[PDB]
This record gives sequence, C-alpha cells and structure tokens, in this order.
Amino acid sequence: DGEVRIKAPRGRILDQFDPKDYLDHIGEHVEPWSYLKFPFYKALGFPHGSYRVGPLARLNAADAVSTPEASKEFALYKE
Amino acid sequence: STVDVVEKVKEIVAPWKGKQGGLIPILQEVQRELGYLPEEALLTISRELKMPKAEVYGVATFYAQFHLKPRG
Amino acid sequence: MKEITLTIDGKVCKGVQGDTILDVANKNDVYIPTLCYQKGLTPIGACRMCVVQLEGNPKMLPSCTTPAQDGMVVVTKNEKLKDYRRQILELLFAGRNHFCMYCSQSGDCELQRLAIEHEMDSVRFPYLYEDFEVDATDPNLMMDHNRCVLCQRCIRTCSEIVGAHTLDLERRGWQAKVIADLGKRLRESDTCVNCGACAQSCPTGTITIREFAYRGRRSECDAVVESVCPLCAVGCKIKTYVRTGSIVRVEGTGVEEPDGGQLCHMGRWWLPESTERERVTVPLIREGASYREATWEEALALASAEFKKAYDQEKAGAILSSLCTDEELTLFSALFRNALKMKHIDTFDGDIIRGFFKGFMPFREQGVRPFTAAHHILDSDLIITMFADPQKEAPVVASYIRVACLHRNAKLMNLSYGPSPFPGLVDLDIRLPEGQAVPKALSNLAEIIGKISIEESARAMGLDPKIAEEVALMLISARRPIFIIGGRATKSHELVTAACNLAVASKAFFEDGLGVVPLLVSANSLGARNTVVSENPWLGRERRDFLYVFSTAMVPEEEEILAAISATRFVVVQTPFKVRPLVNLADILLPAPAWYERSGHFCTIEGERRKLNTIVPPKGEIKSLHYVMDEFAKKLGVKLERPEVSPCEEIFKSQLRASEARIVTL
Ligand code: SF4
Ligand code: SF4
Ligand code: SF4
Ligand code: SF4
Ligand code: FES
Repeated sequence: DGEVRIKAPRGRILDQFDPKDYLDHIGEHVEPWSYLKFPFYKALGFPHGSYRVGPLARLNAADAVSTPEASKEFALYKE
Repeated sequence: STVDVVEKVKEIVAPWKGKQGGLIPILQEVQRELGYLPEEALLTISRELKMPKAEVYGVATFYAQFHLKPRG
Repeated sequence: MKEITLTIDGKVCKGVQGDTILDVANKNDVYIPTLCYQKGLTPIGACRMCVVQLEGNPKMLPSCTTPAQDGMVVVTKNEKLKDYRRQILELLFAGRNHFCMYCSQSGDCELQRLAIEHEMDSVRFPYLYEDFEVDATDPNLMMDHNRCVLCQRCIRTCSEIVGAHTLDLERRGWQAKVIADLGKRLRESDTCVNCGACAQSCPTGTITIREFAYRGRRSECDAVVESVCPLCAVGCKIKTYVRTGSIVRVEGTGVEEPDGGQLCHMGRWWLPESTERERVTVPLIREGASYREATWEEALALASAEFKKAYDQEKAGAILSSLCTDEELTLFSALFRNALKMKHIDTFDGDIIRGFFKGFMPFREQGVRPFTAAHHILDSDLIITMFADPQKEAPVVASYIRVACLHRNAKLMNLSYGPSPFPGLVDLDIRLPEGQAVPKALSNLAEIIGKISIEESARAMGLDPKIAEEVALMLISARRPIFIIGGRATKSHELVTAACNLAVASKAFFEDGLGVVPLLVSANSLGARNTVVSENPWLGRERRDFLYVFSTAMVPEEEEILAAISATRFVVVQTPFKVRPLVNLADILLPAPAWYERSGHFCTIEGERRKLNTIVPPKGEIKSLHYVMDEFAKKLGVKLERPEVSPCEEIFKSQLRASEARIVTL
C-alpha cells in the first residue's frame, strides 16, 4: 500500500500523491522505434519529467524502513 | 460515397477558384448533381474557396431551393 | 464645409458632414435608444429603435444609418415614437422567451433597460411559446437562443474584428438563428478561438461567460479600473470590474483601435480567475512533502543561510519573471547585478529576448528599425509565417492575420518546421528540415536583391528546385508583404537575421521600420534586457546549488526551465499564488504582491512605456519586496544602493529611412 512519491534529483519531494490520482500526474509518450512507451511526470513534460523506479529509486524516495537488519544496511546505503 | 462527392465537387469548384463571386451557382450545380447539399459537400466547398463554413451554411439555408437533407 | 450643425431636441449640435445623426447625437451628450448599434462596427439597421423624424417630413429615419445634413430639425421623443418603440420591444418580448428572473444579465441587459425606460408592463401579443435551443456544450460560453434580438453584433464581431468567422445566420425569416460552423454546437466548431468578443458584443443575455455568471454584472460592481493586460506583448487596454475584492469581468477598451476590444482567452478568463486563487500570504517551509507556516525571520534566515553557503562557491542563480514591472526588475538587478556581481540572472523568457536582440543588432549598427507595428498585417498582401504560432503567443496578431486573409484578400505562406498554425488559410506550406538552414535562407534571398544558384541554396532547405522557385516567384510579385517571426526562430540569433534579411530582399518597408513584427512573449522585453536578462545562456547547463525564482504565476513555463529548477537542490520562490508547478518545486515559497496590486510602467520593445494601474488594493501586510532584498543583502555583507529606474532609450532608432542593406553576417 501507500502513496506515490517522486523525489527530485537532489532530495526534494515533488508531488507525493495518492495512487488513484495518477492520470493527473503521469503521461505516456510514444516513440516509433519501440513497443515500449515512456511514462513521465506531466508537469515537466518529456523527456524532462522522466524518472526512475526500482530498488534504487525506492530506497532513495523512502525515508526509513521498518525492519532492524535492513535498517542497519539502509543507513550504510544512504551514506 | 462520401469520398466520391469530395472529388466530384472539387471538379465543380475548379472553374470558380479565384473569381470573386459565384458561390450560389456552385451550390446550384451541387444540388443539380446530388439532389441535396450534404455536409461533406459544404465542408469541401468551404475548404476550396477558402470561404468560412458559417457563410456557406448561411447561404445554403437562406434559399428554399436548396436542401441540407436527402430529399424524397 | 466638413462642419455642419443640426438641432436635436431643440438643442443645437455640431458635427461633420460625413457622420450619421446618431453620431452627432452621441457626440455632444444627446440620447437616442439603440440596441443593434455598437461603437467600432459598421451600422447594421435591425432593431429600428433609433427611429427619428424631422419637422414637416412624416417619414421615420434610422438615426444610426442616415447621414447628417446641416439645417435639419430632429425630434427624438414624441407620442408616435414612444408608441412605435414600445411596440417593437413588446414584439421582441412576445416572440422569444425572456425570463428576467434567472437571466445572468438581468440587471445589465440593453433590452431590459429599454423596456423599463419605456414603461413596459405588458406585451399585448399572444406570447408565441416556441422552443429554442440552449447551447451549453462549450464549458466556457453559453448561447441561450431564448434571449436573441437578432442584432447580429456577434456575427459582426467574429467576422470583422476577430476573423474567426464562426457565427452566421441560419434559415431566413422568423426561423433565423445564430449558428456555429455548419449548424454545429460551439464545442464542435474548430474555427473558434474562445476569445469572448461575442459575449462582450451581445447586448442581451444570449451569449454569456459561464463561470462568472450572476457575478459579472456591471450594474452591481464596486469599482471600474482601466489598465493593461500583462500576459503578452500586444498590451491590450482593459476595463476591469471589481466586486468584493474580486475581478468579475474584463472588457476590452479600444473599440477605436484596430484590435477592436477583443481580448484573448487569457486576457478575459485568466485575469478574473487569478483573483480567486490560493494566495500564499505567509512564508512557508517545505518540511518534506507538506509545507509549514513560518515567521518572516525564520524563513529569511534559513533562505539566506543556504544562499550564502552557495554564493561563496560560485554556485548561485536567479530566474526572474519578465511580467514584472520596471521597478521590481530594477531592484532585483540592483541586488544581483550591481551588488552581488552575479552572472546567472536569466529570465524565464531570456532565450527569446537575447535571440531577438542579437538577431536584430546587425541592423542597429546601420540605423534601421528592424520591425513594424503589429497592426499593419491588415494592410499587407502576403503574410509569411516564419517559425511562429501566434494563436499561442499573440492572439491579436492572429486576428489581424485572419481578418487580412479572409476579408482583405491576403495570401499566406508558412516557412517553419511546425504544424502550419493556420490550417486552412495558407496556400504554400514550406517545411524546413533542421540543421543549418540559416545560411541557406540568407543565400536564397541574396539572389532576390541581385538577379531580381537557387538549386545550390535549396538543399538544406529540403525543397526540390521547383518548390523554392515558386516561393521566390510569389515573394517577388507582392507589392507590400510582411513577415511574422516567431519565438521558435530565436533558438539561434542567426535565423532572426535571416528573416530580417528576407524582409529587405523583398522591399517590405514601412514608415516605422521593416515588415518583421517579432512576437515577443512578454511586455517588459527591453526592461528585462537592460536590467535582468543575461548575455549567455546558463540554465540547464550549470547544475546550480541555489536558485531564486520570482514568478508571477500567470503564464505557464517551458518544461525545460522547470526541469532545470527541479534539479537545483534549493529553490526560493516568491510567487503570490499556491499554484501546482511552483509549489511542487520550491523550498520556501515567500509571498509577493500580485499583478492586480502594484503599479508599473512596462518598458516595451518599440520604445515608450505603458502603465499598469493597481486594481484591487493589497489585502494583507506583506509590506515589501525591498525587505527581502535587504535581508539578502544583509546576512551576506553587501550594500543595496537603491537606484531609480533606467529611462527608455529607444534601442532601435529610426535614423535613416528604409535604405536596406543585406547583412552577410550569418
Ligand atoms: S436577456 Fe435581458 S430581457 Fe431577456 S431575459 Fe435576460 S435580462 Fe431579461
Ligand atoms: S469566442 Fe471568439 S471566436 Fe468564438 S464565437 Fe465568440 S467571438 Fe467568435
Ligand atoms: S447572440 Fe446576442 S449579439 Fe448575437 S444576434 Fe443574438 S442578441 Fe445579437
Ligand atoms: S492578446 Fe496579449 S495583451 Fe491582448 S488580452 Fe491577450 S494576453 Fe492580453
Ligand atoms: S439602432 Fe438605429 S437601426 Fe438599429
């Protein structure tokens, strides 16, 4: 569960919103050479609003974790 | 066919391009060869003579001889 | 003679031999009932309420279309005329369905006022209860045909003043109706620009702006203030109506100028929509994904603490707004350019400004003013659109283009790699492929000054010889052409010079300058340049660790500029609103005065200054902008040295007249 949070490339939180309000914030750009689209934050357009997802982006956007031995390594990752 | 009327009225507006007038004869000849003035015909007349759609619809519906729907 | 005199209501009136009776009456003070008459539109003659009779002649003459002739006596009020006018009003009421109880214009309708002044308390006619369509398909404008007098002032405003000929009359007779394109609803019509010139021209409550219904009645206002629209460079004069600290209606003064009072969708929708926004009203702090209220000392202390720790290491910048006044720009420049010796002081539109100026300077060093007034497009014969889309940058320029191309028989040709901003008025779309087409264009116009080669100069232009050939052929057959150069062409200060050279290579001269008419995106272009705009582009190149952004959150900003602001690791915004794109990328969000709260002069590109008046006085006490500039000057170790405004210097002087010189500086 939870809310969607986008962090600027320098730490500032930009448009942390609720999952159901995604059509107001995310748009997909289509390019002719790929069956894959390019989602991007709508208020910054393409290809400036494009972001990263995944473990790195997760641990960068999240502020803390809820388990001991993963927090003990999340600190080492943050530093 | 809605694609037939496009070129068919292109060939009727051809003798009238850039002649400063003669729109009601264009509409008269599109009425003679179709029995009515469809929306496609009016749109193409407006795009060819570069006359606004409001003007061509106003003059098409001003006279009782013309008809905007297929007639019986 | 050109100086006649009449006698209206016994009162002797003066006038000129060319005017009508209604003009001579309105010229002194004299009153005549009118419903279809609009200052700025050719007299129509439809309501027949302006009827007037002379002594001796029992005929009745429409005072708005009959010329004035010295020696005639005019009678406006008697039993016969009152009876006839009351009968006309009763016909109008009995024919259509007038429900004053819930009309939006139920206190400022010309028909209702004419009915009350003639003591109408019955219609005397059988009240034809016909079903007329109410068109509310467009979210902004509503057309309720139950209230139509068929004065045609909407059909005359969208044709002669706007150009977007969207309205006309449907089937004749009593079944007359005002329709959109091909009988469609307003929302299906593609030839509409949503300018609301029709709503301003309608005397009744048929056409109505929907979101300000029941509030934008001119009869129940608190104050009327005239100022200028800050959004674009055209600078249209407005007639703001204020009611309970809110702008309820923006009307276009200037029904004598070629604009005709038609304002753009922005000028009469955003400006009244701006007064009902969220109003920061207190310094904030990000706190992480959710702002927090702070005192001025705390916010300014943290902002200056992060501003010092970045200015020592060469990394700091300021992105100011060109919709600001000359005094605010002077203060910002006094802090940043003449107190901190900063080098990164760009503006949200700095690229367009620096491009236009560095493309027009090849002509300032030879004494020619390389542009003309924007209203000459009506008097031209061939309008060439160079990398421009005026419907999104200068709508009144697009209105000039449409009027000239649809009612004054002008030809249109596009010379851009874009969407052909007028799909249906252009007859020659020349799409250029990118790369280095600037020297190609300048060599192409070199031949038009000498021979009037082409194939060699038409390869990077991506045109087969024939395409460029008849381009030149139509360019040479035009006696008074004009070029519209857009803000896209300012991606290289070379293409601006290329356009200005195509102007001289075809003898496109006017007594104020060349036929170039650049489309500037703001109104304080020269003001921003002399004060704030930088000489070299730096945004999106310098990473930047601190950033001050003053944005009057009115017009949107380019995605690239906002992406550069989002990666600056600290942004201090001084916007007056809590709009989405700035509250998303900001760390402090200090409050500032809005455009309808301060005065200024708006030094423009063509020379002498405009004037913006304060419409609604400031509500709270933000108490300064100099305050922030001192608390940044202090806490940093500099003096501000308060200057006064730099005068308008008429950057491009008209020294020598229309003596062209191709500039091989490519
Ligand atoms: S348009 Fe005027 S006369 Fe008609 S209902 Fe509205 S207020 Fe009354
Ligand atoms: S909004 Fe403007 S373009 Fe549209 S119908 Fe009204 S006046 Fe014409
Ligand atoms: S909509 Fe308004 S301006 Fe247009 S004809 Fe009807 S009453 Fe006149
Ligand atoms: S055209 Fe420009 S000056 Fe005129 S109303 Fe629109 S934004 Fe304001
Ligand atoms: S107002 Fe004089 S005729 Fe319409």
